[PDB]
Amino acid sequence: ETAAAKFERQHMDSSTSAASSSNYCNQMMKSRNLTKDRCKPVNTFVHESLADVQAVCSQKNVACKNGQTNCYQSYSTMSITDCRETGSSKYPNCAYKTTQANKHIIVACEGNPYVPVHFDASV
Ligand SMILES: *CC(=O)NCCNc1cccc2c(S(=O)(=O)O)cccc12
Repeated sequence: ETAAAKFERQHMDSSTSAASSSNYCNQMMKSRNLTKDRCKPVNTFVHESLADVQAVCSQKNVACKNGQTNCYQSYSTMSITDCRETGSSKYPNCAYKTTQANKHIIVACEGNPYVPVHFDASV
């Protein structure tokens, strides 16, 4: 899987404007294969068009949590869904808490075309 493709699979959900219900994370973590060999503990889904996320690579340049400088913060807020494993979750029965919000996203960009390869965080 290419870096750009892995990002898309793990973070893009342009089919919905926002998480429907509390079971959104349980379904999405499963269908995007994030519960295949381990319960990925934390994951953020972005509900905006691929083009709008891609555009962030031309927005505000900031440092990445790791100190690298190829991160960008979106000018505007975006619809996101935070998925976090519950204190009780255990493989293979992965359980998640869903939290919908509108925040600015921060992504790491690379290549050419210069596209998002990692979801750094949101604010
Ligand atoms: C959710 C997600 O963004 N998946 C893309 C694959 N994971 C990933 C890509 C690039 C960097 C990176 C880092 S790092 O700290 O910049 O090295 C850490 C964890 C995952 C990724």
